[PDB]
Amino acid sequence: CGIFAYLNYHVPRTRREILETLIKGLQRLEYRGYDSAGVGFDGGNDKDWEANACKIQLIKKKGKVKALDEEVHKQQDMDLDIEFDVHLGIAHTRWATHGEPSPVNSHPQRSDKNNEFIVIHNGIITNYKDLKKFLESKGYDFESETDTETIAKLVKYMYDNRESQDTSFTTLVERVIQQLEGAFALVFKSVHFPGQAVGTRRGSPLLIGVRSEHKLSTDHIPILYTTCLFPVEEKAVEYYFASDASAVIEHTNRVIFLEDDDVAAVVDGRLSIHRAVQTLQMELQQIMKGNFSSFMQKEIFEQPESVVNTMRGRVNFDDYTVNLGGLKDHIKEIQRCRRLILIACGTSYHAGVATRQVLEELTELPVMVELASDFLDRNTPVFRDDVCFFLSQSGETADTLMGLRYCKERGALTVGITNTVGSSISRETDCGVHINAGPEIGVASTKAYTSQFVSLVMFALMMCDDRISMQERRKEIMLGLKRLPDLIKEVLSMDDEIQKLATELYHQKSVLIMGRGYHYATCLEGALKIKEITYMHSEGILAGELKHGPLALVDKLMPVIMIIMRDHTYAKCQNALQQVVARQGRPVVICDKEDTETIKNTKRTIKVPHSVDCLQGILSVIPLQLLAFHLAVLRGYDVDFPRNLAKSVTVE
Amino acid sequence: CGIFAYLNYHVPRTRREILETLIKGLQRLEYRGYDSAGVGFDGGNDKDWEANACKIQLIKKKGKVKALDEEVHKQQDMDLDIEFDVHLGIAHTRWATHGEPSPVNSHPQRSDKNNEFIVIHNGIITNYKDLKKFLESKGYDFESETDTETIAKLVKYMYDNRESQDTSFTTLVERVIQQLEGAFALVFKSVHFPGQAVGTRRGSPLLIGVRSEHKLSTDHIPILYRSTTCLFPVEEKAVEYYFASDASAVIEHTNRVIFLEDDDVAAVVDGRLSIHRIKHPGRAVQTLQMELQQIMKGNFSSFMQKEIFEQPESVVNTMRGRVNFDDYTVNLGGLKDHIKEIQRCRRLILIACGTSYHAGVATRQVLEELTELPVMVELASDFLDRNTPVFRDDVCFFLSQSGETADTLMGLRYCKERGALTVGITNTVGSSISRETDCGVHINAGPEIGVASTKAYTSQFVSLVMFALMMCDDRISMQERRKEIMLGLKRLPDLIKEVLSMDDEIQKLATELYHQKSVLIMGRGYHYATCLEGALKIKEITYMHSEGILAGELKHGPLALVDKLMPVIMIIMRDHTYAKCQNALQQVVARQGRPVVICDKEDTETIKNTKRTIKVPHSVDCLQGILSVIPLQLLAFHLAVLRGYDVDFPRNL
Ligand SMILES: CC(=O)N[C@H]1[C@@H](OP(=O)(O)OP(=O)(O)OC[C@H]2O[C@@H](n3ccc(=O)[nH]c3=O)[C@H](O)[C@@H]2O)O[C@H](CO)[C@@H](O)[C@@H]1O
Ligand SMILES: CC(=O)N[C@H]1[C@@H](OP(=O)(O)OP(=O)(O)OC[C@H]2O[C@@H](n3ccc(=O)[nH]c3=O)[C@H](O)[C@@H]2O)O[C@H](CO)[C@@H](O)[C@@H]1O
Ligand SMILES: O=C[C@H](O)[C@@H](O)[C@H](O)[C@H](O)COP(=O)(O)O
Ligand SMILES: O=C[C@H](O)[C@@H](O)[C@H](O)[C@H](O)COP(=O)(O)O
Ligand SMILES: N[C@@H](CCC(=O)O)C(=O)O
Ligand SMILES: [Mg+2]
Ligand SMILES: [Mg+2]
Repeated sequence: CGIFAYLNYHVPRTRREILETLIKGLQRLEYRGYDSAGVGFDGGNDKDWEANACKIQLIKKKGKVKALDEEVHKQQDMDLDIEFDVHLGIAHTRWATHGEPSPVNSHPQRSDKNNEFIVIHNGIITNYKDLKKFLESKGYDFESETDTETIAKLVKYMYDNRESQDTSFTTLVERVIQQLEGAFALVFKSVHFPGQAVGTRRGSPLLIGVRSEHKLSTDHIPILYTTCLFPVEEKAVEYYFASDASAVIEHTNRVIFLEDDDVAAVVDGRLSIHRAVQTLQMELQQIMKGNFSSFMQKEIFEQPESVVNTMRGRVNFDDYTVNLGGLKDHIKEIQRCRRLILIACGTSYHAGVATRQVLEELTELPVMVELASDFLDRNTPVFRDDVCFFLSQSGETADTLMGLRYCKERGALTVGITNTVGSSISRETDCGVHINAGPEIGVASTKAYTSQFVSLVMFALMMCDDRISMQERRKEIMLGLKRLPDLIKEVLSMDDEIQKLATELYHQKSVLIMGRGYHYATCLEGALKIKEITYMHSEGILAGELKHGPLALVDKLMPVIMIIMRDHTYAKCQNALQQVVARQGRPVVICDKEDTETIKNTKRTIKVPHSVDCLQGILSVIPLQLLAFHLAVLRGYDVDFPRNLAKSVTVE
Repeated sequence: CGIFAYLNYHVPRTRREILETLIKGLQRLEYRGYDSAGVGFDGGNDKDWEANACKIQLIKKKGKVKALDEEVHKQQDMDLDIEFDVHLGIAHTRWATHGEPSPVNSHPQRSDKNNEFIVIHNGIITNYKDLKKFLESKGYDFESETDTETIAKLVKYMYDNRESQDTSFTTLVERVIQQLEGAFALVFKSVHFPGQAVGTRRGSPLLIGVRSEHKLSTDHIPILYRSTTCLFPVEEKAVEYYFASDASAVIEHTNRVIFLEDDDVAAVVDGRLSIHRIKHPGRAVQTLQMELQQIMKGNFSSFMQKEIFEQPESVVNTMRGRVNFDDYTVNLGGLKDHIKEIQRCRRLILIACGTSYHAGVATRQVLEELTELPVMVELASDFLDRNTPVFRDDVCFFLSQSGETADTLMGLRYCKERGALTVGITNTVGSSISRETDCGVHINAGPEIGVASTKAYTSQFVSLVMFALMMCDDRISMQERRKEIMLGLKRLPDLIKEVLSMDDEIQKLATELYHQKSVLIMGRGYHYATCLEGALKIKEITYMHSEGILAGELKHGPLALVDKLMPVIMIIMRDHTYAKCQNALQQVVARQGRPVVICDKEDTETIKNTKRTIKVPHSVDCLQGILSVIPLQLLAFHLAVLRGYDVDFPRNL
């Protein structure tokens, strides 16, 4: 679910320049949802733009944004030549987790057949049923099955029952949000208020970009209960409502990050907040594929760089020092606690499984790793002396965020491992670490996993920096981190060999990925990737659990991938490999280069370079990232837009 | 794999009766799986015994015990009518390890071409290579590739180099086991020690059954290190001994058994049983509650079917004497002397493998609710790999039907080394995990003969719930919750019968999935364990790719598998996760999924919007897992039957 609108005040833009800016913004947000899309702009074909703000046009269509960009064009009624000196256009791409992704269920919604109020909504209204009944009794007919329509039919109810003839648009929206429950990020547009936009939020992101060749009046809009942000001397200004910074960085790097219950409004081209204007620390290059055919491919092959950015200014190899600035004012108190709890979903949960063993080694504390959804279902006991970690690339996952607030209520020290500054999880955690992996566009997490991995390793290195007995072990790990980027490059150089393997598996229905110890997480994450983008039925199986049932599923026809690395479980893994073979299995073994024994007795082997036992998981998962990528291409699927879902689960 | 020996001392038995007893003992051990079998007994057709105590005869063969019995009666020269006042017969079923299924590689293994010594073995001699090379250098020729044969040749070497002409049979075996490495359960017989038996074990179970119409000298055999010291009939000599690697082969003759422990050397000399060690303590003669009827299929065509459909009975057996529905009290006898110390611990760790681990997942939430302590559930193999931190105030539970699973046992010893309180949840009296735990509960589900865990899972479930009810018996705020749970247990056996009465509905579902290669089983909360266990059963029994998926994880990736062709089974019960499960259902249907829903009998909302629905009755939320897993037990059973599979035949090792 993404939001984008374009308000050009006294900046002449033709109807083709605004429609091509609305679509260009949705593409920046398409990875957050691509089941449907829509736009809402001014209609009418009058040369004088002032005689057209009373007619609203909605173009919504099923499919990605490319299905909408083609529905906007080749229209016989919309003349794409009218010059608009003041105009407001709202757009929205939708992740349809329920119901059909039909044009009626897409946004912007409408309050009536004449489109007096259209709204784009991100989130859920937890009481849209009671609001739908109240509105149906007063004489409002509903058309869609979404919860967003109860916001459009309600802003018109506050307008049809206003006390004065000139009630500000803010007042109409302020009365609506007072009847809306749950979370929402809204951007309204009405014919009665031509050119005026209103942007309120509550538990959902929403920022306002600004671009103007003229000086701005202030650099800190004062909240209300010498006041508005507007260009000095002249009126030319361009605003960019958006639920993300990627859709705004392309045009400007001056945004206003609203807060919960802040009702922003642009009236006569002046932005006022009812109830900061900072620069963005992002470059446009960070959200571009570059020379890669897909964001996922880029983000996999850039892992040597993102790993380095994660350690930048934090790891000093000349003296073997680890300093995480985000934990400077808390590391001492974290060490007085008695238990570590890692809470996350999906791939972020796998990062905790991947580092659980080393955290237990270097901190000597119990480490519990919990899936957020199940953590909440069970009402897990949490205590004042627990340290609870929350791994979230987006920093907005609903279940992970609920676990955070759950633990905070019980007095635990909360730590965030996030990749999005200013995100809910990052803000509401007591402390934490920004993994500095850069924007992740592909739906499937690749560099986020390995960067979370490295981040939790550095934390462990801090927790034992005062133990004489562990000094040697710390050097081993840190030397491994120094060599890790180049070893990742060595793994990426086997891309062709991985692609060849994919041609031998793309036709199969299932594949079992097996590992243990440090590589339990590897086979779980690999099985998840193959599920998500190739749609093969891949399942991770703890190697030690084969003999207890799952081994019965193995025969000469069942594809099997095993991970056998040079650590303390090598012998146990060799035993599991012998089991798979005795059952007639013909497995592909991800093993170490020097592992001559395995390489000789196995036809298909992916030989990764050696590393420290607690870092090898980073090198063993990358082949599975690549394998899923190639399998998806062979089966004819888009690796950046897998089916049935999108990126970041910000609604439960 | 299977060991059985029968020693009649001054209990006259004919050679026919002896051989029938040996064969009958192996039939109780066939369910373990085997490829070869054989027997060893006194040869010679001279009227009156004793003169026949120098001609040990062997009859071994490759195949089933049936073929062995047929062979036993195909011996022309053999006279089956000779009466024996004293006689020892040993017998064995083999699971080939070091050698191919063959007659020569079958047990018993002999020490020479005249059968001066014979031995039956369960286990592996790791250092048999060095031993074989040594014996050959001393002039001992081998005839088989078995590691067992080294045991037979070595005991004769010790005999050929004995210091005195009257060194005991025990002393010889003591010297043999000092050279063996690995695991072994052994029974020895020799012409030089007629009528005597020596049994010893290390890392493999071995028990002795005893029967006599006369008073026995004791019920606690004292250990003798290197007469009130041994077991025997007091006023008369008549007695019968039964060595066995599993009580199923003894219970029909006697329920008085002695469980041997590692490095024990049990010897029967002049009809008297003593136990020696090299290192007061003693071994107890105890009474098993087991009955022959419990290891028979009865009218069921398979043990899997029996143990699924008898779960109303086994659940009652788990609760018998432990629950009182009048005053709402739970008393687990095995925890009387430890419950108060457990309540002073600060964390629960459940450690297990496979379905036993699922039992922990299935009861984690209620344990957290009623104990209010953190509850960690760990897979034993991974628990060991990570060197999981364990502390003195941890209470560690070990769930194991057999009580012998290697990784669960090693986890038990891991936690004992760190001073943790260890608690066993087991279904095998005398098992390693049952003995070595400080305390525990025998779930009393009866022997599990089927390949897959069916009643053991549900009996472990009920047992852990009963323990949770003990932990909170002093909390006023929880009295009502305890009553709700206990009235649910009261109703539980009848609710199971209700679920089993839907068997016809499960077969229709088995038909729908007959040709399918995958199936996703989705649930959350109390039914996360249900999905995992159902997915394992269908993997183990049906050999199709069934996978359990936590419903709350669908939107994080796995939902990409849903389409119009992927079979899906969703579990939607009426507990606090109901709305979230409905959410997951809408997510699946939106992506062209057409799932079969296991739901509550009176969930009219979902029954009407879903084509096929398995409608189980309602129970307390923390018990529904027992009712919702049974349809998945039956689904796995019927699918395998439709595909021609033998549900009592293990496909893996
Ligand atoms: C956002 C920011 O300006 N970071 C600066 C900080 O990085 P530095 O690495 O020192 O700290 P982080 O960027 O990781 O986190 C910034 C602050 O947000 C908090 N936090 C972070 C993540 C989370 O999930 N929860 C949470 O509470 C941290 O505790 C910390 O107080 O010093 C560096 C200089 O050495 C600068 O290069 C970085 O620009
Ligand atoms: C084995 C035995 O004779 N149990 C008797 C016991 O049952 P009862 O129910 O009282 O106790 P259990 O059978 O569960 O366990 C027996 C003993 O073994 C210990 N133990 C058991 C399982 C385990 O995994 N770890 C462990 O240490 C128990 O702590 C206990 O000391 O009294 C009942 C009479 O009321 C009898 O019907 C049972 O025959
Ligand atoms: O490849 C799968 C995705 O990366 C997915 O598993 C993701 O990790 C979660 O849906 C939310 O995780 P975040 O909170 O870290 O975004
Ligand atoms: O159907 C599952 C199998 O029965 C198996 O998974 C079982 O649960 C354990 O692997 C055996 O160990 P225990 O005997 O200790 O339960
Ligand atoms: N290791 C012995 C005995 C195996 C067993 O049946 O336990 C063999 O292979 O002959
Ligand atoms: Mg913070
Ligand atoms: Mg005990």
